[PDB]
Amino acid sequence: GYEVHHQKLVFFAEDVGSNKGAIIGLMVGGVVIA
Amino acid sequence: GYEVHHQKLVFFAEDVGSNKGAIIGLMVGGVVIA
Amino acid sequence: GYEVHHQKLVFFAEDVGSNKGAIIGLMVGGVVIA
Amino acid sequence: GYEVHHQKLVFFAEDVGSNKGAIIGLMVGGVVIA
Amino acid sequence: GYEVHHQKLVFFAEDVGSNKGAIIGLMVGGVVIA
Amino acid sequence: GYEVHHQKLVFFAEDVGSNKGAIIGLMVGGVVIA
Repeated sequence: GYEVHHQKLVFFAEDVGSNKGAIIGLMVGGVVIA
Repeated sequence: GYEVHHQKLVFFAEDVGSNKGAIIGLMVGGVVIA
Repeated sequence: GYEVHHQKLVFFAEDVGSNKGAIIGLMVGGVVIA
Repeated sequence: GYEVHHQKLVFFAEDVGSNKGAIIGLMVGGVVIA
Repeated sequence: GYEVHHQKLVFFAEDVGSNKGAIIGLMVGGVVIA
Repeated sequence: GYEVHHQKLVFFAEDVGSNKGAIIGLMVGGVVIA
């Protein structure tokens, strides 16, 4: 008998403002210029 | 007997404002210019 | 009998402001220029 | 002056045979039973 | 002047055979039973 | 003047056979039972 619950995963937990660049949460491969 | 529940995954948990760039949550391959 | 719960994983727990570069949370492979 | 080219991303580069389960390349959310 | 090229990212570079379980390349969130 | 090229990232470079469990390459969050 097992029980897994209430795990929680966040990437940004605060409002982003006035961005002008490249804000990515998860990136597999690929290039970013900024 | 198993039981998995109430897992939770967020990428942005705060309102975004005045953006001018590239805000991506998950990106597989691909280029980004900003 | 096991019980795993309430684990929590954050990448940014504070609002980002006035960004102009490359803010990435998790990056597998891939290049970044900034 | 920038130049990005010839990036390449593969998920399975070899022929699959005699499958009987769940072969997924990329999965966001969602459950899999097999 | 920059130049990024010929990056390469693979997940499985060998043919899979006689599978009976759950073969996933990339999985964000979500449960897997096997 | 910069030059980045020919980077290479593999997860499985050998054919998988007779699997019966959960073979994942990259997993963000989420549970696995096997």
